[PDB]
Amino acid sequence: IVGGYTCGANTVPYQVSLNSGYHFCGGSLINSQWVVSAAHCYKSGIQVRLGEDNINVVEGNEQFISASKSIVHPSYNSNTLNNDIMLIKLKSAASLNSRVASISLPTSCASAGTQCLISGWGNTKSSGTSYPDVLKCLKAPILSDSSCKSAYPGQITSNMFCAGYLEGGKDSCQGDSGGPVVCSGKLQGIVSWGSGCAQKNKPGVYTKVCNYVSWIKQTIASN
Ligand SMILES: NCc1csc(-c2cccs2)n1
Ligand SMILES: [Ca+2]
Repeated sequence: IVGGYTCGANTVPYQVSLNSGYHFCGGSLINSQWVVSAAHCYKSGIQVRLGEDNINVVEGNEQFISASKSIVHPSYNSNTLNNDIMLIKLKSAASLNSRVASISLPTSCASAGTQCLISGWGNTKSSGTSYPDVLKCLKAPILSDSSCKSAYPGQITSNMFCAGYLEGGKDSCQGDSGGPVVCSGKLQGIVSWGSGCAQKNKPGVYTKVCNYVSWIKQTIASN
């Protein structure tokens, strides 16, 4: 997250870190057994780390649970990033509590102008590189479809929205991918892509979660 703020330990209780020897992506806990992330974060050998604040120090609220199964969306295209969503099932159920909690799925799509919270352990610089230990947060609005398309001609599908600041300075970045965009207590986005971070006229692009609720529910119901 570039241009954000320190969230505070365990104030984003649905935020998980995906670890394969090291943090590599975010995700969002949606029930005691299942995490939402980005399909471009797929790999084998994932350990899900819940209850994290400083991802390099054991602080006492973590739960580490290995994935039993990953399911990439049926229509994911890794060239266009269309349908950039996957589900990850945990080998055992997380203990839910005030610091490890699931986030509700949307019941309708959010509109441009809605305020949201984006969070993650990604890079905090727009030139160069610095990775934080503790979780970073950014409040950002959803941008209109039309400004998102004009920002990225030929690349925004109906399964994507933009959020952030056309002026630049405040955005998600590398290592945030797969993490949450939560608006009014609902998971409306997943950190997906952009062109650099925090550049003028290049806001972040996010997977539009409301399009996937019936796939998420039916997948959980049978897996
Ligand atoms: N600035 C939005 C965004 C989200 S993930 C991402 C990057 C991935 C790799 C380099 S940068 N950028
Ligand atoms: Ca920790």
